[PDB]
Amino acid sequence: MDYRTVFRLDGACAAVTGAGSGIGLEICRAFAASGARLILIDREAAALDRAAQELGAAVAARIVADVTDAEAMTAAAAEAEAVAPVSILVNSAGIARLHDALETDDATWRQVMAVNVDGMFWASRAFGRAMVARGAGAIVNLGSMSGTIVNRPQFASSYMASKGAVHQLTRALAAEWAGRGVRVNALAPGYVATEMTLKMRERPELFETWLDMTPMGRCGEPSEIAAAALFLASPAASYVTGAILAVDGGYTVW
Amino acid sequence: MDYRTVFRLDGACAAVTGAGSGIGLEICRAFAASGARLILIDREAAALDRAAQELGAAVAARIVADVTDAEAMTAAAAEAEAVAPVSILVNSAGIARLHDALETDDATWRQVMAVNVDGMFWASRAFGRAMVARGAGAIVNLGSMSGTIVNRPQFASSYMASKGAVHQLTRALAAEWAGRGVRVNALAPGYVATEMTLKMRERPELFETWLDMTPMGRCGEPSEIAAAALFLASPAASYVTGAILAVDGGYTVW
Amino acid sequence: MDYRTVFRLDGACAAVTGAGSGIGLEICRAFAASGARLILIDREAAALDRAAQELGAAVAARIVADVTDAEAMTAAAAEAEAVAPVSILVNSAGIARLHDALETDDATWRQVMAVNVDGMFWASRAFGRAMVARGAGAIVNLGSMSGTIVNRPQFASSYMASKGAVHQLTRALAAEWAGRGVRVNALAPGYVATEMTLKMRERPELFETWLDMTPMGRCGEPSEIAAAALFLASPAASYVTGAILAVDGGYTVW
Amino acid sequence: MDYRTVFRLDGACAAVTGAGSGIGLEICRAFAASGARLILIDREAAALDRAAQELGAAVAARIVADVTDAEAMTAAAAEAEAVAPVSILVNSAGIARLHDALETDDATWRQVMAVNVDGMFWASRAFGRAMVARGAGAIVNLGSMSGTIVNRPQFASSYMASKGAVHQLTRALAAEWAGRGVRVNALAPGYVATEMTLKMRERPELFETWLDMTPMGRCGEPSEIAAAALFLASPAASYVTGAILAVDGGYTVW
Ligand SMILES: NC(=O)c1ccc[n+]([C@@H]2O[C@H](COP(=O)([O-])OP(=O)(O)OC[C@H]3O[C@@H](n4cnc5c(N)ncnc54)[C@H](O)[C@@H]3O)[C@@H](O)[C@H]2O)c1
Ligand SMILES: NC(=O)c1ccc[n+]([C@@H]2O[C@H](COP(=O)([O-])OP(=O)(O)OC[C@H]3O[C@@H](n4cnc5c(N)ncnc54)[C@H](O)[C@@H]3O)[C@@H](O)[C@H]2O)c1
Ligand SMILES: NC(=O)c1ccc[n+]([C@@H]2O[C@H](COP(=O)([O-])OP(=O)(O)OC[C@H]3O[C@@H](n4cnc5c(N)ncnc54)[C@H](O)[C@@H]3O)[C@@H](O)[C@H]2O)c1
Ligand SMILES: NC(=O)c1ccc[n+]([C@@H]2O[C@H](COP(=O)([O-])OP(=O)(O)OC[C@H]3O[C@@H](n4cnc5c(N)ncnc54)[C@H](O)[C@@H]3O)[C@@H](O)[C@H]2O)c1
Ligand SMILES: OC[C@@H](O)[C@@H](O)CO
Ligand SMILES: OC[C@@H](O)[C@@H](O)CO
Ligand SMILES: OC[C@@H](O)[C@@H](O)CO
Ligand SMILES: OC[C@@H](O)[C@@H](O)CO
Ligand SMILES: [Mg+2]
Ligand SMILES: [Mg+2]
Repeated sequence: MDYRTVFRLDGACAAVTGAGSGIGLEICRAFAASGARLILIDREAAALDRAAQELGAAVAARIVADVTDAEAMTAAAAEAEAVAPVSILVNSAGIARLHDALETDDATWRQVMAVNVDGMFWASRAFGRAMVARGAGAIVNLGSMSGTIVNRPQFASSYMASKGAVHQLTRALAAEWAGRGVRVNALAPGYVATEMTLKMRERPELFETWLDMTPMGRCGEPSEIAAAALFLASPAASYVTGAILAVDGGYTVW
Repeated sequence: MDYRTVFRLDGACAAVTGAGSGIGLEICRAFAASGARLILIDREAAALDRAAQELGAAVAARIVADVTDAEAMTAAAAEAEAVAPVSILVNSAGIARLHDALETDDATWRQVMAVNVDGMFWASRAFGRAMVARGAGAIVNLGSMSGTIVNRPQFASSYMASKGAVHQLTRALAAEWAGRGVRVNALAPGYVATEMTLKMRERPELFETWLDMTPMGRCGEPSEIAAAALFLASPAASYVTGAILAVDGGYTVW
Repeated sequence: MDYRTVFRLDGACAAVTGAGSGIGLEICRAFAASGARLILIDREAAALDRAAQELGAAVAARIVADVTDAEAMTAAAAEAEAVAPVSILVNSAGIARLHDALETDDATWRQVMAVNVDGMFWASRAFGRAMVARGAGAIVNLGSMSGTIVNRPQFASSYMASKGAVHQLTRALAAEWAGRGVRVNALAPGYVATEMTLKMRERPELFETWLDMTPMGRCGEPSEIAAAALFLASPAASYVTGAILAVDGGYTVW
Repeated sequence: MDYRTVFRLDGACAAVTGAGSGIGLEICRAFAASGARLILIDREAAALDRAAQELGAAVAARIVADVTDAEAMTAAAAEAEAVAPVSILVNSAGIARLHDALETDDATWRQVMAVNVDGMFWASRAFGRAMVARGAGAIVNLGSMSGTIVNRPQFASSYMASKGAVHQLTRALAAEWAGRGVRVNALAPGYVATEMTLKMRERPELFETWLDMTPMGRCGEPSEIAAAALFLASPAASYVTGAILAVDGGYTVW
């Protein structure tokens, strides 16, 4: 057993949705640094531009696709497989919409569920197919502490519901594919200091409550989430499947 | 503090989705026996008529409606409020479809999610509005042990994902409405001797595994799930909100 | 089943540890009101007398005993059995001590673990023996939200660990005795307005925080814990075993 | 970050209980291969001699002590602190005794709780002191799937209870010390192929059930547990605290 290289992804090809920004991009950084080749997937093709510049030779392909389009995910997987066997998938496309339950537009509910759950299933089915055939693979899904507990003070019931679905989808596929050598796990991050949540701080009433409810008294940095994703994606996690790993500064402890 | 009557529902009106069959119908029987009036909601006209026939005077209204139709849920709640103030909602409309993940029809995924999760939200938003305005109500959602664990050996990853979402939806609404006096809780049943279920033996490996995986070594009876729903619906559960109550013969203990 | 009577305990005899005060005594009131005879167990002779006086004819026996004295629990079960078959046990004896981890004296940690865990086992083994012989019984343990999450701002790591043990002990005995018809479940109450929490409730630095962390914005009343205990002990809960039921005004939801 | 070294422990000194065999020893190998120096802690050498002949220059001190003796732990930290500041603690001492609940002798119960829970608290209190004073530390507790579910078919209620306590202790200390820069996490391993558990092969009425209940269909190798401990001990887990990480081949998913 070589512990010096057990966390590496040498020789792996990893597809990452949401690759162009935030957590997906930092996960790409981690994976690249660890020897993986990348299939970058995003709907914002210029956020892809940014990523490919940074990741250089580690990029095997850049694919523009909406995860909510099942046909487009099946196509992305066929295109990726033609470049190299995809042995890792990271589902890091996810959105959040603030809404009071009683005032929720039907479209808001459907949009969040479609991206966060359905899109995860479309990508997992598409990319998982060849992993299952090969009897080898690792899937890391971006769940949330929102799949375990309910945020405060803001309301976003569709987010909570979608992340509950993400955690059970993770486990469902872990169970179904364990016998065929594909591991499936989720991260459950707390608040993460992405450009996007850091602006969500023009609102001290929200932000101060978030910090006060986190034992570490801070948001997680994107790299702290990526380092956990790297662990779950690597052979270090060879006996880890169907796990929901909290990376939340202690948020779910209280 | 009259413990002899604290589980009763005299003077309350309960709306029940999926009232026509299985667990929803047994819940109706339990609630009627406990003094409640009933708004029966189901997509099947013939089933509703049978249900109404047996339930007699306890029925305040019967509404043929599809829980996946948001507009129909909103109209059902307006109709019900005209006929009786609804202070209890039971979301027992659910479906289950067997599918191997890699062989899943997109429509199968969508329909399971639509009924199990979106429908529960549409009904909860619709009927919950007036509860929240009055500052009083109780909602009981039919979750599942499938919201907590993954069944074996059969595969139904949409069911698992939908039930993860149901458990978190329950909790999100619990948190949002707690200050306005509306409690929202879920049952997580094990295997229950219903149609949904007894039609699966019908693959003879299934039942023997199920029972071997259940400490009590038997399926639950619908009446056993209904008695638990009655607890959560009643004033006995006045300090219970956002709870997921396992009623599974110990299945999730092992 | 007959729902009008499914929550009743007529014909039953329940042993309750911690019967002299608080939740235990309220559970005794609830069980007596529901038709049960009672075995009162408490280390405080004077408190037990007051309880016995109040509870009247419902009291079959009163046993002055320390749950940490395993030999006394053994004799107490033999004494009770000579008087009536005990078919229900409630383990409500329990203590909380505030201590900072680094400034913890060995004896504080020992005593909390001894009363809360060891004593629950001594009493369960003792009273459980004849239930298992008979093929029928129901046990209800007082766990806590502190078996799931960690209280704030006060520290009491021994209490947290003890309640983590209570929850697993509950489930362990549920699994082991399921085949012999003995259900074993736990309640996980949030803050409750008792003697246990009386002083702390005077300190606003603690109490404001407790209320702000509780979605219902109040402690539960003893009767609201007792009503849930009654449910678990009754035939209504006949398919519930190994469950941990949160009765915490939504505390563990956030 | 950088990701090439984020999993390393160069310049750290780690104290490991149960270091002479099984998981504790494999963790020592993992930590040594990652640049750590080691305080080896176990009850009799060798044990520790053969561990030192193996681990070479990595060993800073070898301390013989009983984790159940609160004074031996306090002393042990003091001795270790004289050789090197200890920035990492791994509580890998643990025992399991088979016993049916109704055939349980008091000393069996007390001993399992004393090694698994009390011993963990004494070690954490003792080694935690200097960490909290230095505002930096990481503690990895060996929990178990047995702290989440109940094993089958064998009975060992003290092991389950003790492991529930380990999970909650881990969390309590995470909450208490979050503000003082000490992270505290637990692993929850499934069955691990230590020499001890490999002897069960051997008893196929046990072993074959164990494998049938594990989605991966095999026990984990000690290195698979150690790689996960290394993750939690390392800067890669800097936003992970109060987490229970399942490493169980999916055991707790079903
Ligand atoms: N506080 C937090 O940031 C937080 C908390 C809990 C969970 N998460 C989860 O972590 C993951 C990463 O989020 P982030 O913070 O990096 O986001 P971000 O705001 O930094 O960027 C969002 C990215 O998702 C992409 N995207 C959105 N919809 C898409 C679609 N349909 N198809 C393809 N790409 C799409 C966008 O183009 C963009 O690049 C998400 O799954 C999120 O749900 C985040
Ligand atoms: N083993 C089990 O049967 C089991 C276990 C755990 C949880 N549950 C859940 O409990 C609930 C009750 O189901 P059941 O077990 O009685 O199954 P069942 O087949 O006996 O009854 C299903 C009922 O839901 C109704 N329904 C379906 N779609 C509807 C729609 N769109 N609008 C209105 N009504 C609709 C059907 O008409 C029928 O009356 C479901 O939510 C189910 O997911 C069932
Ligand atoms: N905030 C709360 O009140 C709260 C919340 C969650 C869980 N709980 C748990 O509920 C249970 C009951 O608490 P309560 O509110 O009634 O507390 P209380 O202090 O009001 O009553 C506790 C009773 O237990 C008895 N007792 C203590 N040690 C004993 C021993 N060694 N042997 C026999 N009897 C003993 C005491 O004499 C007293 O009569 C306990 O297990 C407690 O941990 C309490
Ligand atoms: N199947 C498994 O191996 C399994 C499953 C779940 C959890 N765990 C947990 O993993 C951890 C390590 O297990 P393992 O497989 O290495 O066990 P092991 O028996 O192989 O080694 C355990 C070590 O603990 C030491 N120890 C025992 N009592 C001690 C005491 N009183 N003082 C000091 N040292 C003592 C022993 O000397 C031994 O070296 C334990 O905490 C165990 O509870 C193991
Ligand atoms: O949108 C704020 C909250 O609901 C989470 O999605 C954290 O981003
Ligand atoms: O797919 C699991 C199924 O058997 C149950 O949900 C219905 O009984
Ligand atoms: O610290 C948790 C415990 O003391 C509570 O029951 C409050 O009294
Ligand atoms: O440490 C041994 C552990 O695997 C026990 O659960 C065996 O019963
Ligand atoms: Mg919380
Ligand atoms: Mg299980």
